[PDB]
Order: sequence, then C-alpha cells, then structure tokens
Amino acid sequence: GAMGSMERASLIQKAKLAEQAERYEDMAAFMKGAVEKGEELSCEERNLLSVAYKNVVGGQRAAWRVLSSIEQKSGPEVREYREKVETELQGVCDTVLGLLDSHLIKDAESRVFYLKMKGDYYRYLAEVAKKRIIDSARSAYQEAMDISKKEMPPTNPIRLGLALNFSVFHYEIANSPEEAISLAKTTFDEAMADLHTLSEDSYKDSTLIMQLLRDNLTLWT
Amino acid sequence: GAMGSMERASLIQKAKLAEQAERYEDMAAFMKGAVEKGEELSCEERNLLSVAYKNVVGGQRAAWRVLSSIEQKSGPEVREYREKVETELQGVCDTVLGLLDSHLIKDAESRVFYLKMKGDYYRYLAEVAKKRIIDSARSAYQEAMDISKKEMPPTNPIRLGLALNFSVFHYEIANSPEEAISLAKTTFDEAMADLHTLSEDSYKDSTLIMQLLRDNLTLWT
Amino acid sequence: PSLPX
Amino acid sequence: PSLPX
Ligand SMILES: *N1CCC[C@H]1C(c1ccccc1)c1ccccc1
Ligand SMILES: *N1CCC[C@H]1C(c1ccccc1)c1ccccc1
Ligand SMILES: [Ca+2]
Ligand SMILES: [Ca+2]
Ligand SMILES: [Cl-]
Ligand SMILES: [Cl-]
Ligand code: NA
Ligand code: NA
Repeated sequence: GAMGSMERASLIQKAKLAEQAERYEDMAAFMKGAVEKGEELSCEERNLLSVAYKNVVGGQRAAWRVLSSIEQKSGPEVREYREKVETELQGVCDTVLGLLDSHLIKDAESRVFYLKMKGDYYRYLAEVAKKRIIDSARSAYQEAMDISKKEMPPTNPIRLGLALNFSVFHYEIANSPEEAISLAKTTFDEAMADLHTLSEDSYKDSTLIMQLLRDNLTLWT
Repeated sequence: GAMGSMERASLIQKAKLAEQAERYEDMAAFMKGAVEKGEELSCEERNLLSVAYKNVVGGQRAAWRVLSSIEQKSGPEVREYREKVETELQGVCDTVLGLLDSHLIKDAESRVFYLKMKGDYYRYLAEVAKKRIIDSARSAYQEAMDISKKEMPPTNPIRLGLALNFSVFHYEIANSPEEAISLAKTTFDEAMADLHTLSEDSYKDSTLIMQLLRDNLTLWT
Repeated sequence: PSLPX
Repeated sequence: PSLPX
C-alpha cells in the first residue's frame, strides 16, 4: 500500500490535517491506509472515513449530474467526458466497498455504521447504472435497519441517519415514495415518542437529523 | 501526451464542460493538450487556460497556507504533509511555466497575457521558497509592463490586471509597499484620466479591476 | 437530499 | 488580494 510504511497514528493525524485543509482526496487516502492496518476504527475515526470519501464522491456526483443534464439536453464529447467522470466515480465506490468488505464489516453501532455506508455507495453506483446493485443496496440498508431497531435507541443518530438515507433510497432509487414516507415518518414519530433517550454526547446530531427527516417529509407531501 | 489523440476542438469543448462541472484539474489537462497542438490560443481560449490552472494552484495555495499556519503554531507529521502539498504545488507551477516557455510565449495583448502568467506562477513559487525565483517574476512582470504601456490603452483589462498583480508582487513578495502603492495609484489614476478608452466588449472587466485596484489602495493606506 | 456528511 | 481568476 502507498501508506504501508506510515504509522497508523500519523495517518489519522494527517487525515485530520487534510480535513482542515479541505484536501479530501488526501484525507481519503490517509484513512484508507489507517483501515489497512487491520485494527478497528473508533467512533471519531469512523466519522473521518465517512467525511473523507463522501466529499470525494460528492464532488464527482455533482459533476456527473451536471454533465448528464447537458447530455440529456442534446458530437461525442459530452458523452465521452460524462463517461470519464462516471468511471472515476465508480472507482471510488468500488474502493470504499472493498474496504468495507475486506476490513470493516465484521459493537452494534459500528456494524450499523458500516452497513449504512455499504448501502450508500451501492446507491451511488445505482444512480449511474443494475438492480444487481439496487438489491445489494437494499440488502445492506435492511440489515442495518434490523440491527438498529434491536440494539440502539430511537434517537440514536446512526439509527436516524440510516433511516433517512434508506428513505431517500426508497424515494429516488426504488421509486417507492410510499415506503420512503412511512419509514421517514415512523423514524421521526418514534424518535419524538422516546425523546428522553437523547444522549448528552450526541443530541445535537440527533436533533439535526430529526429536522432533516421532517424537511424531507415536508417535500414528499 | 495523454491528450495527443484528441482533436484540438474537442479538447476546447471538454475544457468548457469541465469548467461548468467545476472540474478544474480536468479543465487544466484539456487546455494543456490544446496548447500542445502547437497553435496560438484565441482570447477565449487564453481565459480558459488561465481559469483552469489558477483554480488548481489556488486550492493548493489555500491548503498550503492552512498547513503552514498550523506548522508555525507548533511530531514530523505537519511538516511532512505541508511538504507534500508544497511539492505538488510546485509541480503545477513548473507545468504552466513549461507551457508558457515551450509553446505560448513568442499580438501585444497576448504577449502581455502570457508574460503576466509567468510572473504570477513564479510569484506562487516564491511564496513557498529563492530570489532566483523573485527576479524571474519581476523580469516577467516588468517586460509585460513595458509592452502594455506602449501598445495597449490605460483601461485595457489585461494591462490593468497585470499592474494589479505586479503591485501585489511588490507588496507581499518584494516587501516594497512604496512601489506597490505608486504603481497601483498610477494605474488607477491613468485609467480614470483616459476613461474614454473603455471598450464595448471589455468595459465590465476594466471597471471590475479598477475597483480592485482601489480596494487594495484603501488597505495599503 | 440525503445525510449532509 | 490578487486578481480573482
Ligand atoms: N456525515 C458527517 C458525520 C458522518 C456523516 C453522517 C452519518 C454517517 C453514518 C451514520 C449516521 C450518520 C452524519 C451527518 C450529520 C450528523 C452526524 C452524522
Ligand atoms: N481570471 C479570469 C479571466 C482571466 C483572469 C484575470 C486576468 C488574466 C490575465 C490578464 C488580465 C486579467 C481576469 C480577472 C477578472 C476579469 C478579467 C480577467
Ligand atoms: Ca414518550
Ligand atoms: Ca481625461
Ligand atoms: Cl474525455
Ligand atoms: Cl505526508
Ligand atoms: Na507496513
Ligand atoms: Na496526435
């Protein structure tokens, strides 16, 4: 590995510097090297891995949507460049899914965290695809839902975030707005019903995500 | 070249798509390929080359300043990563200067345009260096000034932009605030004195840059 | 409109 | 505070 000679702690340190510098490609490479040391990631380290790669693919997805939009309005130049960006985007998704399967997927919260990630990056592959991909995303999301409902409180931010992204999967990908609405409403309603389970160290993230669930419900209705 | 098999017109077309997608690395690679076809760049194409590479190094410079600031406040991790970003930044500057010397530097406006670019990217190398670099920047800026004063009107945006960046060179690099102020004031005062030379196809850029000259004068005094 | 980060 | 673009 390109990061094989660097100590794990230095890779984490440099991932944090790259974040401060908004160098998310470097940040993703440092975290990949840390994962490849073979040790589990702490909560803080999981977030760094998520922040790093989600920013990389985010920029690629935004670029792909622009080029795809230009392509629909319509020489081979637009298609060719859209394909170039598409292939690069698929490469990053394959890298993340490879890390998840090879190192990270094996604590309920951590298991849900990584299964949510797998559903996200299969969802990103489905946006440009197929169905062999969507069923992989659903299977990952669904398994993550099963664990979170049994093991984590209804206000837990990982549980809430999983349901939000899973509901987006139902709406945008599966074209199933009914399942997207019921899930988002059930998630929000069950968080409010057991609002007392908010945690002192994560309530800001819980309330943030609860509001984002409400925002999507407002749009979808 | 990586772009050797692609037609010049398709490279220009894809540079414009990359700009729309904010894919400035791709945009810079496409324009480099266009330059390497050996034909002169039009006014529109010159701006694409400038937009592309200035955005690439801009992000690298911003990252370098963040890491350098962290380094001054202070393990070898910060220095090492700052050096990594520094080396990458120097690579892009060497690429641009290579294009300028090998293909582009040989119309008064175009000659000033490319000599201004050379001064900029030597200035960027001087920010991280030396003096063998600063004298190269000054020599490029000064030669560009000589041409613009003889060949171009005082409101011309390339002439104005050259003087603004050259004044910044005097202030931030050479630590010569007196030359920076007199040049910025002379440039602005001579633009106002001959304000009637504004061109129908570029007056928006002229007035924009005149205001930026005034803004810097306000700060420097 | 997925999870921001 | 150089030329923006
Ligand atoms: N974006 C930044 C932190 C991780 C990510 C989400 C998230 C990832 C995995 C599971 C649940 C949520 C996020 C977004 C906002 C607030 C907290 C977490
Ligand atoms: N930034 C975008 C267009 C080129 C560049 C400058 C500039 C480059 C070379 C010579 C003079 C100016 C610029 C900035 C604002 C408006 C016009 C040009
Ligand atoms: Ca209750
Ligand atoms: Ca006059
Ligand atoms: Cl292409
Ligand atoms: Cl490094
Ligand atoms: Na090793
Ligand atoms: Na060729």
